[PDB]
This record gives sequence, structure tokens and C-alpha cells, in this order.
Amino acid sequence: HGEKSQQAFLRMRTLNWYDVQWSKTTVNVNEEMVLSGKVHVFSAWPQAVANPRVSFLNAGEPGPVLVRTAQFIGEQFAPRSVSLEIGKDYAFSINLRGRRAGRWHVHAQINVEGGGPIIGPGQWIEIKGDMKDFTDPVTLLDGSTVDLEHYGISRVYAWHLPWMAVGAAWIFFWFVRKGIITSYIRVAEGKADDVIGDDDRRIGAIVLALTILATIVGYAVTNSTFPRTIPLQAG
Amino acid sequence: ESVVDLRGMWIGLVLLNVFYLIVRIYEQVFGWRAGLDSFAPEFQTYWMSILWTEIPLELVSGLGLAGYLWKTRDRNVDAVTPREEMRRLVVLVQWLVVYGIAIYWGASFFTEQDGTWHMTVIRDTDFTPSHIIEFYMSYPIYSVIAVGAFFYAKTRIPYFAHGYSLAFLIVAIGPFMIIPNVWMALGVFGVVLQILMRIHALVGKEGVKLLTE
Amino acid sequence: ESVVDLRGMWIGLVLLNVFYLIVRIYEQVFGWRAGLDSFAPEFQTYWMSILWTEIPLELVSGLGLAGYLWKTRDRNVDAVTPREEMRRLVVLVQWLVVYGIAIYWGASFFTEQDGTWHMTVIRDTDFTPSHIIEFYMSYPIYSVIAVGAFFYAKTRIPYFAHGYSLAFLIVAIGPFMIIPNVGWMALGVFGVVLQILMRIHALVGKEGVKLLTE
Amino acid sequence: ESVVDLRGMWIGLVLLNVFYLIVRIYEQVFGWRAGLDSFAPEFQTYWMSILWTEIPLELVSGLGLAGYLWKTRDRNVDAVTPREEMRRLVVLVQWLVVYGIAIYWGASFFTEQDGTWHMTVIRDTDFTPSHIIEFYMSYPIYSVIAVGAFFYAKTRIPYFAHGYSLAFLIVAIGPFMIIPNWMALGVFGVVLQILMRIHALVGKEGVKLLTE
Amino acid sequence: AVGPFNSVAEAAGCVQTVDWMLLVLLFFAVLGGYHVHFMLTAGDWDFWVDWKDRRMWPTVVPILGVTFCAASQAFWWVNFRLPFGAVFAALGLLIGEWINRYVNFWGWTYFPISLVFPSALIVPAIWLDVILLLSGSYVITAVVGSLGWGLLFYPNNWPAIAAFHQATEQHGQLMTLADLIGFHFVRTSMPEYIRMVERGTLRTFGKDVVPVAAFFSGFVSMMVYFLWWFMGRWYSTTKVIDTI
Amino acid sequence: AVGPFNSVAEAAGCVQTVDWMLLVLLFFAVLGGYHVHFMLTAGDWDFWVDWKDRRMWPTVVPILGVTFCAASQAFWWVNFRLPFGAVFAALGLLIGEWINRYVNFWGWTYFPISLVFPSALIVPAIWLDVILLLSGSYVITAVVGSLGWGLLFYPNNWPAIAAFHQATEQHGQLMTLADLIGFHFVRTSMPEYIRMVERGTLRTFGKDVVPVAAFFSGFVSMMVYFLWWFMGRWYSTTKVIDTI
Ligand SMILES: CCCCCCCCCCCCCCCCCC(=O)O[C@@H](COC(=O)CCCCCCCCCCCCCCC)COP(=O)(O)OC[C@H](O)CO
Ligand SMILES: CCCCCCCCCCCCCCCCCC(=O)O[C@@H](COC(=O)CCCCCCCCCCCCCCC)COP(=O)(O)OC[C@H](O)CO
Ligand SMILES: CCCCCCCCCCCCCCCCCC(=O)O[C@@H](COC(=O)CCCCCCCCCCCCCCC)COP(=O)(O)OC[C@H](O)CO
Ligand SMILES: CCCCCCCCCCCCCCCCCC(=O)O[C@@H](COC(=O)CCCCCCCCCCCCCCC)COP(=O)(O)OC[C@H](O)CO
Ligand SMILES: [Cu+2]
Ligand SMILES: [Cu+2]
Ligand SMILES: [Cu+2]
Ligand SMILES: [Cu+2]
Repeated sequence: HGEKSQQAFLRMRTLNWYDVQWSKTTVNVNEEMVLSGKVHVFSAWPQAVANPRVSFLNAGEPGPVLVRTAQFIGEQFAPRSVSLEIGKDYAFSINLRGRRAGRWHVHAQINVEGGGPIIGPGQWIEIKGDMKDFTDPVTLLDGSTVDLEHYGISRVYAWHLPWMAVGAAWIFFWFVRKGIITSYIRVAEGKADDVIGDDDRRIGAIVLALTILATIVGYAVTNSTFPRTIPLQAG
Repeated sequence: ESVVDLRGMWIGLVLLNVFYLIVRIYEQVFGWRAGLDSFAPEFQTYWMSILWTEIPLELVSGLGLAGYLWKTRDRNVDAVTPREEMRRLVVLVQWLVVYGIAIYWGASFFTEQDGTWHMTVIRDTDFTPSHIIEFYMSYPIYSVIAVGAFFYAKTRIPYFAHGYSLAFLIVAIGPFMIIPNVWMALGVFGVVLQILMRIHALVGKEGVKLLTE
Repeated sequence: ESVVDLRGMWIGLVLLNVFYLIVRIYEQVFGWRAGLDSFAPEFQTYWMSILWTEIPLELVSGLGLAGYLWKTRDRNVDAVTPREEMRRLVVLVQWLVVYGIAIYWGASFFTEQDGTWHMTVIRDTDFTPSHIIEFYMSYPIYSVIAVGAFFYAKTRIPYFAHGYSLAFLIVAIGPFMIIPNVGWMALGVFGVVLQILMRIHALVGKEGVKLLTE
Repeated sequence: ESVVDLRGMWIGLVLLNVFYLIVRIYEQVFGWRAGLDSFAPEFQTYWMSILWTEIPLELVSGLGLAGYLWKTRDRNVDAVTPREEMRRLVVLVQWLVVYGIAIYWGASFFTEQDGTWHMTVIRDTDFTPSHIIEFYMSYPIYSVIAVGAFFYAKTRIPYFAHGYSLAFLIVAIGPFMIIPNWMALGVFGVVLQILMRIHALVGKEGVKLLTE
Repeated sequence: AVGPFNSVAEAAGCVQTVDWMLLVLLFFAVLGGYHVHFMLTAGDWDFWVDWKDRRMWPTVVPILGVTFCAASQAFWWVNFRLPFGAVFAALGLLIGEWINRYVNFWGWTYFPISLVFPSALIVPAIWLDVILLLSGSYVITAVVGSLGWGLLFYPNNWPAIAAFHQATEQHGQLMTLADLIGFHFVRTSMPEYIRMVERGTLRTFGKDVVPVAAFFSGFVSMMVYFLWWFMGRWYSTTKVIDTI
Repeated sequence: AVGPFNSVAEAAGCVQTVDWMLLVLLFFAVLGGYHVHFMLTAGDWDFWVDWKDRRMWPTVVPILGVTFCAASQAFWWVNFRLPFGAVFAALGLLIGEWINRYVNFWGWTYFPISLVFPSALIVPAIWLDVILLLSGSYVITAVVGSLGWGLLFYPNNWPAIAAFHQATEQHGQLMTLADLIGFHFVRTSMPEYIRMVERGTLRTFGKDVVPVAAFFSGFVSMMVYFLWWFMGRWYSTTKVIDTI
């Protein structure tokens, strides 16, 4: 929606948008739609904006009200950054799938690396349904399906919360077994060794052994589930 | 009488958590549909109203809290007795507890929140909903409270009354240099050591070495 | 006799403002037509003459002024009386007033002047007219004077006679590190006047002090 | 008895120069044809054997040297007599001499050597022959010695027994921050500390008079 | 009677409630300070599943992380001999992030928690804290403490991350789940090119990307720890000055 | 008689001439140092009417401007409670520049004064000095003093600058009088590309160019003020050392 505030001359002399089109203007949660169109890379590209040698096609939209399912520009599937030549035209399209019920204003968007967002035409797109109902899903290479809306989130919590709880336990442990004030005082008076002697060190030595162990284990296990993973695909 | 009262803390904690809860809840409501087009007149009525309100109102609360505490300053501060000092230190820790919570909201919650609103707009201005709350509300608020706590100690505690605690100076003025990049104020480390020194002294050789061991 | 003389100051101020006035006027004349082609033989006779003259002449003035002031140093400086010290401080303030003016010419006038000569040439060398004046004259000049002030105080005032005033040290050696960029600042005069002001305060009795000036 | 022994230094100097000579001679031999393909099995048998040997072996020598010297520490160190102190100082200088040689090999010889090996490979890993010797051998070795000399001082010389000489701390811990990319010319302050003690242990007579 | 306390109950009762108020107020406090610092520098790799790469992330995070863990230890340990400096700071951060990811990224803007979960620090923090307990030295902690801190980052995170590194084919291209999540749930201002994740080089030799970055973060964290330990000291200053 | 002065006339007369000598000697002095520093950094935008843009100039000048004002205050105010440090500095600079622009840029090389007139600092200098006078504090000056200094920079310049922002059409193009002045009066080494003035961006939103720049300079001047205040102090050192 920002476009109005953007500098007039930069908006005219960069991307020139034509034939923009919205498959639909109303859609149910889970129902697809395509935003599509063409764009002309102005031949006298302004100094202020880096060469569009590194750019990215996007759905100008207030968060994931519609999930992008695929997109294409210059006749390629474009999940990563693309080059636009100055002077040429490109055609693009973005497959959106409804997620959040409401009346959203959905734009075609391209960001240039040196320069920032360039906002194309947008259109109101009503979405009907209840986000509870929204799913993906998505097929892994091993053939199985997963719903991305929820996939993995349990395992995250299962790892994070126990650790935060362990973290809290340890803080509370020391804060109780020794005071803040008592400890300050003891240290300030001279001892110091009244606050910490082994077997406070025994307790630490054991908690650390338990921690390392729990780390090795949790590593190995997650290695058995999921024994074939790839690095993020970038470039 | 009572060394530990706490009613003032509770008042502040309740009056703060509650206020922010309203604010957060409100931004859920007028964030979506109200705070997306900053050129629409609904932006003026739901977001720019807050900006125009809070800034003058915060600047008055700041100087207000300021003057008031200088005026009611203890004019004979060195005369303060061990029980009355011990009470005042505990009111100072109260002020600081409220400071902590204001720092939590301003520096954690509404700060990292702006991170997610940036992924939800392309921005018509720098007065977005999140910036209005973050830079111009939550930040000034914890800044006011920092000054409060500083002047309390300045005007009620002899240690703080003559000279300036450097840690506390940094804590209260630090804030006005957080507006660049958008140093850190862990200066509370030194202020609680300063409070802990007084406590150590005000407890007798008996309370100390003997009682708490 | 006379605590405040000033003739020395006047002498220096006159002998300076006049000299630079000549130089500025001369560069108006031999700037245009004489100082535009550094490969012409008119450049040698009007501009490179100056460079070859001033440097050896400045290095001799500098060591000259130095040695002379060490030699005529008060060998029994702690004995100096309150009236004789008060005189010597006033001579030191004189030295500094001249230093101020030499700094004005070197560091403002001929320095920002080079800014405009750069928009008037594409440069055959780094010995242009302006660089000849700026780096190799106006700068060494104020540098010599800083050394002079420093040595006057060192050899006439007991405060400055044992130990080294840090602010003065920076003031007199600062200069030799202004030659980097291009390619710190010597506001160390701040501490020097405060050191002078301390002496004044003490030499005025409890009477002149608290009472008279109030 | 004897204030200057020196047999300990010789032992160390001989045992080091010799060892490194072997190492250098060895890398002449197995550098060419053995250490050019890190994916060949000859690399495992002639270069990765050393890496796997030296690291555990260095870590044990380091803690060994440490513990031993703490255990044989002088438990009544202030009682030490001027002739006994003088002797221990001269042993400390011996430790430091060895330190200097181990610094020479580690930070001069095998460090600038790697500069030339980089011009002779395009590298299958960061465990090249030169890196194996440089980072994982010569460096840990002079690091072990630094610690030795530090503990010797700590456990035999009163001045070093109480408090920590800053210079010596920096000298002995410095090493473990050479692995990033400051420099440890902290030996300056340690020899001045040694020189102060020598000054004091020589009487007003030895001093002002005898050496003049 | 133990003046300025009327009774022994009034004494120990007061101590006990000021103990709570300190713990709490210091707990955040450092969290506010830690979060803003971290969020400003280490970003960004912490917000987004599709930046949690093998090179940049296990490098900038341990190094930018250790800062307030070091300062916080300088505080708890020196003054109170309390061995929870690192965990005090790390936990503070984790909570302030989690609250936010949950209440705001998700509750407000509807990004899935699989997009926006934080990095895991508690395990490295424990190592840091126990090394300071066992050895009693910040020099040792600076060395072995901060080395373990860096090594343990990626392993203590793996369990949370591995699920998203499963492979999927989309329109003829390989993608990770993590890439796809990124891609599906549209961010207005996150073009793929901005990422700052590993993209390959003619000097990677392996297979070695993670353990090199792990050790790199470990060694660099030693310097940052030193510098932040001593800043913890400066911040703990009780110097009173005389004017402004 | 008031030794070491013979009379009350000789006392008061000597005091009165040394007062003049100090003022003057310190007046320039700080001018020489202020000018060189400023000239080397803030250049350059100060020399040329066609650099006096809406973004760079009202940023770099306030920020680089406040330095010697802060130091000059640290000296005049601490030791003499005299409230003119900023104005002492800002006026010295202006005089040293004006003399030069006139005697040299124009007098020597014949650039019109409209090309080469300096930036106006005296208003912001005053605001800075009075905030130090009213509050007695460098901390408050540092904050609200340097913020006003920032904000007032463009306004106190506008009167001098507006003439040249009148539009003209040359050969089918729009130009300001300021561009055209630079264009007409040929500088050997000043290619239009070298400028460093605002040329637009996809993130300007407004209409807001000058106000954001003014505030940005304001906020950044606070930090510089602090730093330069304390350096004013360092330079005011009366320490005597013992060897070289
Ligand atoms: C050289 C300076 C001169 C310039 C003049 C300007 C002055 C600048 C700023 C001065 C501010 C100093 C604040 C310190 C004094 C605190 C006094 C007070 O109001 O607190 C009460 C109690 O304090 C509390 O318990 C505080 C608990 C923590 C909460 C306090 C702040 C709550 C803020 C809540 C959030 C609302 C948001 C406001 C900000 C926008 C009173 O305690 P008492 O001990 O003085 O006396 C009690 C009785 O009268 C005697 O029987
Ligand atoms: C002068 C350049 C160097 C010349 C080359 C070597 C020859 C050295 C010549 C040394 C003469 C310099 C003046 C030093 C004489 C005494 C210091 C003096 O200047 O103060 C006197 C009067 O006060 C003055 O007016 C101070 C000088 C004012 C500052 C002006 C500096 C000189 C200006 C130089 C301009 C050079 C550039 C000209 C253009 C090319 C009073 O002298 P006294 O109080 O030290 O006597 C006590 C002594 O113990 C007895 O022997
Ligand atoms: C079946 C075989 C099992 C092998 C078991 C061995 C395992 C190794 C464990 C490591 C134990 C460490 C032992 C090191 C002892 C050092 C001795 C000492 O500190 O120095 C003495 C001598 O010190 C010297 O001067 C030595 C200076 C040079 C140091 C050289 C260090 C070794 C150099 C080699 C480095 C390693 C590389 C070699 C090649 C492999 C002086 O001692 P003192 O003055 O306190 O004693 C009093 C004296 O007895 C009566 O007056
Ligand atoms: C895979 C990577 C490996 C990295 C491993 C590196 C480990 C080295 C860590 C760097 C710190 C070394 C220097 C530490 C300072 C000396 C410690 C000390 O002060 O000695 C104490 C003695 O206790 C001991 O430490 C006994 C020695 C055994 C412990 C070993 C710790 C030193 C590390 C040496 C291992 C080197 C391994 C190198 C191989 C790569 C003193 O006891 P005290 O305080 O009671 O005495 C009072 C004092 O005189 C007055 O204050
Ligand atoms: Cu829109
Ligand atoms: Cu923001
Ligand atoms: Cu030049
Ligand atoms: Cu190498």
C-alpha cells in the first residue's frame, strides 16, 4: 500500500507494469488463484536504484493472508533471485492459495537488491472460510506428505521448552541454596568460600555431564529420524 | 512502622502490564484494517491520534515526576535513621522493579514486534503503528521511570544525595542515546551493588556475620 | 619597572600581517601568469625560488630561536620574584598571541585558499603556488613560533622550567603530525592558558584576589 | 653448590633442535610424494598419523608438566635463601631460553614455511603437511613450554609465587589467542622482573661496587 | 530485636522479599539490554528458519550471543559467587524471543512458528557457567568456556532444525522444507537475495562447513568474552562522581 | 600598592590588557583548529552552493559542526562560567571562511560569492550556549542543546539558500539556479558526479527529506557532543609530566 509515499519519478522510470490480472477476486481458504502480468525494465535506469541484476518477485500482501505456492518470471520458476536486463520485458505469475478470511489488497511486487521494493498494481481479494481449515500440503522426496501449516512445530517446542525449564531450574536452584543478599555479604566479608565449595562443584560437574549427554542423545536421535537432509538451497 | 510496604510496586506493575495489554490488544484490532494505509483518514483517527497524544503527555509526566520529587526531597537527608533508610532503599528497589518491567516491554516486546510488522508492510512513513508504540511510547515510558528512580534515590538516600552515582547516571541518561542506531545500559549492575552496600552497612555486625551467616 | 611592555608583540604582529600581506598580494600577481604551468621556466624564477629559500631559512630560524632561548635561559629560575614572574607570564601571553595569529594564517587563510586553487588547475606537481605557501611556509612559520613560546616558558618560568607542561608539549609537537592527513588537533592551548591562569591567581595576593577583583 | 648448572637447558635445546630437524628432514622426504593428495591413503599413513598422535600427546605433556610442577612446588617459598633464589632464577632463565628457541621454530620457521607450501598446492583440506606441523605441532609445543616456565616461576620464586606477573600471564596465555588471525612481547616485562630480583640479590657490594 | 528491624522475622522476611525483587528486576533488565543488542546485530538469522544456514548463522550467533553472557557472569560471579551468569542472560533472551515470536510474529501477523522460532542457547550457556564454577577463573572460562560455547551451538540446535532440512522437489528444483516455508508464507520485505547464508565457494574442501564455522565461532568468542567480561566489571562500577 | 603591582592602576590595567590578549589568542587558535578539521571533513558541502542539498549537507555539517563547539564550551564554561563557548567557535569558523571565500575564492580566483558562501551556524551555536547557561549542565546540553542545534540548521540557512532554489528551464531540462551557478562558473576539478547530494531512493516516503535529516543530525550530534565535551576537558589538562 506504500506506493503513494514513494518518489514519483522512480516509480515511473523503473518497472513499467502491464496486463496485470487476478485469476479471481474472491476465494475460499485453501482455494488457489493466480496473480499474473508483464513488466518492462525502463531503458534509462535511475542512478538511485541499483542495476536490477539481482531482483526478487513477490506478492505485495499484508503477511501470509494468501500462501504463495509457486511463482514464475522470465519463463522460470523463481523461488530465488533473478536478473532483469534493462530494456527487456518479462512476464510473471504467482500462484496464491487463500489462508486468512478478510478483504486484502494484493499487489505484484519486485524488489531490487541495490534499491528496494517496487510495487505493482494491487487488487482487493476477498477470502472466505476459517483459518482453522487451512492446510498445505507438500510432498517430500521420500514420497510422504506433510502439512506445512503445522509441520515440525511440535518437535521445536519439545526441544525448546524442556531446555528453558532446565535453565530456570538451575537459576532457581542457586538462588535458593544461597541467597542474593547472603551471598553478596559473604563474598564482601571475605568468604566467598562459604558460598561455593565442592560439592557445589560436584553438582555443577554432574549437571554438565547430564547436559552434554542429553545433547549427544538428542543429536543422535534426530539423526535417526531424518537421516537424509540437504543444506538450504540458495543463489 | 513497615520497612517493606510494596503497595506502590503493585500499583505500578498492575497499571503497566494492564496498560500495555490494552495497547497490544488494541493493535491486534486496529493494526489490521486501520494501520496499513498511512494515507487513509482512518490512520489519522486510530494511530496518529496516539502519536499526538502520548508525546506531549509523556514530556509532562517526565518533568512532573521530576519536579515533584525534587520538591518533596528530604531537606535534611543525613539525619535519616537506619530504619527509615532501610525503608527508602526498599522503595528504591520497588522503583527499579517497575523499571525492569518497563525495559522488558519497551526493549524486548515492542522492539522485536516491529521486526514482524516490517514483514507486513512496505511503509508509507516512519510513523507506522509499531513505531508509534515502540519509539514514541514504550521507550519514553521506561525513560520516565528511569528518571523517577534516579531522583527518588537522589532525594531520599544520602549516598545518592551527594555526588552522582555513575551507574545510575548512565542508567537514566543512557535511554536518550538509544535513539541513535535504529553502548548498552547494563548500568543497573552498579546501582544494585550500590543498594547492596547500604544494606550491608545498615545491617549490624550482628544481622550480618551472625544472623544471615 | 613595567610588568606589561607589548612592544615585542606589536613588532611580531606587524612583522607578520605585513609579511603575509606581501605574500598574498604577490600571489595575486604571480599566481595568474607565472604559477599555472609548472613546466615553464617562469615557474622556477617566481615559485620554486620561494620553496628553495624558505625551507632552509625556516630550519635555521627554528634552531636559531631555540638555541638562543636556551642560552639566555634564567640559570637560577626559582629565585624569580613575583613582579619578575608576572612580567615573564605577560611576555609568554605575548608569544602566544603571535602564535594565535600565525595559526590563523597557516591553518585558516592559506589552507582554505588551496581549496580554490585546486579548482583553477589540474596540477603539474605538488609544489603548486598554494602548497609552496601553505605547507612549506605558513605552516613551518607557525611551527617555529610554537617552539619559541614553548622555550620561552621553559627557560623563564619555574612552573614550565621543571617537568614539561603536557598541553604545551602537544602544542609545540602537534605541528609535526599535521603533515599526515593529507594524505588529532592541537587545542592544547586550552591547558597552557589554564596553566598561565593558575600562576596569575597565585601571584596576586589573597588581597588582589578575593578582595580587589572580587 | 652451583648457581649455574645449564645441563637442563642443553638437554632441552638439543632435544628440540634435533626433533625439529628430524621433522624438517622428514617433510623434505614425505612432503613430495605423500603430502600432495590428501585423498590418497598414503596421506593417512604419513601425515594424518602425526596429527592424531601429537594433539593428545601434547595435551598430556602440557597437563603433566603443569601438575608435576605444582606438586613439587616449594611449600615454604619465602624461606628461600639468596643463593637458592639466585639458582632458581638462573633455572628460570633456562626455561626462557628454551621458550625462545621454541618460539623461533613455531612462529618463524614453520610459520613462514607454510607461505611456500601454499604456492605448491591448491589444498584438499586444512590439514596439509605444513599445517599439521605449524598449527598442530610447533605451536602447541612452544605453548607447553611457556606454561612450564610460568609454573616454574610460580612454584619456585616468591615474587612469582604470590600474585600473577601480568607479563608472564600474557606470555603464557597469549599463545591460546594466536589461533585467531595482539602480540606476546610480554617477555620484556618478565625479564625486567627477573632483573629486579637479581639486582636485589646482589648486595650493595656486588652492585654499586663490583660490577660498578 | 535487630535494628533497624524490630524482630528476627522482620529481618529475614525483608531479606527474602528484597532477594526476589532483585532477581526479577535484574532478570529483565539484562533481557531488555540483551534482546535489543542481539536483535540489532544477530538479527535476522534468529528470526527466520530460512537463514539458519551452515556458515553465517553458527558464526554470528555464538559470537554475538556470548556478549551479555560474559557481562552477566562478570556480575553474578565476582560479586555473589553465584554460578548462573550465562544462563541468567541466555534464558532471559530465549523467553523474550519466544514470547514475541508467539504473541506477535504469530499471534499478530500469522507467521508459522516453524518460520520464526529462535536459536537455541541454553546448552552452550550451561557449559559456560559450569566452566566458571569448576575452574574458578574467567581466564579459563574465556578459553575453554567460550570454545565449548561455540562448538555446542549447532549440535544443541540440530534437533530443532533437522526436520526442516528434509528435501522436497518443487517445479523440478530441489528445496529444503525450510526454504519452502520461507517461500510460502510471504514476507513483504524479505527477498531471497538478502539472506546472507552460505552460497558455496571455490575454497570449501569438504563436507567441513559446519565444524569449521563451529570452531571459528568458538575461537572468536574467546576475544569477545574477554572484552565483555571486563565491560561487565565497568558496568558494575560503584564510582560516585561530583558534577554534571 | 598591591605587589607585584606598584599601584591599583597597574594591577587593574595589567588584568585588562591580559584579558584582551587571552580572548584574541584563544579566538584563533580555536578558529585555526576548527577550520582545518571542518574543512577537511565537512568540506566541500560548505564550499559550493550546488552541494547544499536536502540530505547530505544538513547531516554532515551539524554533526561535524558541533565538535569544536562542544570542546569550546568544555573550556569556557567549566573554568570561567562564561556562556559563549559554542558562539566563540561557530563565529570564529564563519569569519575564517568568509574572509577566505571573499579574499580568495573570489578575490583570487573569481568565483561569485553565490557559488561559495558558507553554511550558517550562529543561530544553532546560540541555542547550544543558552541551553548551557539556563540548565547549568553539559548532560542536558548534550541532549536538548545538540538536538536544537541539529533541528535549527536548515531553518537558519533557508533565508540564504532559497533564492537559488528557484526553477529555470535550460535546453528542455529543469535546473535550480544553484545547479546553474555551479554549471556556469567552471571549476577544473568538480565533476557533477562527485557531489554527494540526495539523488532519490525507493525508501523516501514524502516529502520528509529535510525533517528526517534534521532529526538524524540532532540525535547523532548528541553523541559527538559528549565525546567532544570530554575532549575539551582532556585538552584543558594542566598535567605536568617529567620526561620525553
Ligand atoms: C537538580 C534537579 C532539580 C530539577 C527538578 C526536576 C526533577 C527531576 C525528576 C525527579 C523524580 C524523582 C522520583 C523519586 C521520589 C519517589 C516519591 C514517590 O512518589 O513514591 C512514593 C512511594 O514509592 C513507591 O512505592 C514506588 C514503587 C515503584 C513504582 C513507582 C512508579 C510507578 C509508575 C507506574 C507506571 C505509570 C506510568 C508513568 C510514566 C508515564 C513515596 O515514597 P516516600 O518514601 O518518599 O514517602 C512515603 C510517605 O510519603 C512518607 O510516609
Ligand atoms: C626571530 C626569528 C629567529 C631568528 C634566527 C635566530 C636568532 C634568534 C633570535 C632570538 C630573538 C627572539 C626573541 C627572544 C628574546 C627574549 C624573549 C623575548 O622575546 O621577550 C622579550 C620581550 O618580549 C617580547 O616581545 C616577546 C616576543 C613577542 C612574540 C613575537 C615572536 C617574534 C615574531 C617572529 C616573526 C618571524 C616571522 C617574520 C616574517 C618572515 C623579553 O626578553 P626576556 O624577558 O626573556 O629577557 C630575560 C632574559 O633572561 C635575559 O637574557
Ligand atoms: C615407561 C615410560 C613412561 C614415561 C613417563 C613420562 C611421562 C611424561 C609426564 C610429564 C612429567 C613432567 C616432568 C618435567 C620436569 C621438569 C624439571 C624441572 O622443573 O627443572 C629442573 C631443571 O630445569 C632446567 O633447567 C630445564 C630448562 C629447559 C626446560 C626444557 C623443557 C623440555 C624441552 C623439550 C620439549 C618437548 C619436545 C622434545 C622432543 C619430543 C629444576 O628443578 P628444581 O630447581 O625445582 O629442582 C631442584 C633440584 O633438583 C635441586 O637443586
Ligand atoms: C583442544 C583445545 C585445548 C585447549 C587447552 C588449553 C588449556 C590452557 C588454559 C590457559 C590457562 C593457562 C595458565 C593459567 C594460569 C595458571 C593457573 C594457576 O594460577 O596455578 C594454580 C595452581 O593449580 C594448578 O593449576 C595445578 C596445575 C594443573 C592444572 C593445569 C592448568 C594449566 C593449563 C596447562 C595445560 C597446557 C596444555 C597445552 C597443550 C595444547 C595456582 O594455585 P593457587 O592460586 O592456589 O596458588 C596461589 C598463588 O600462588 C597466589 O595467587
Ligand atoms: Cu495495496
Ligand atoms: Cu522499525
Ligand atoms: Cu593541495
Ligand atoms: Cu595455511
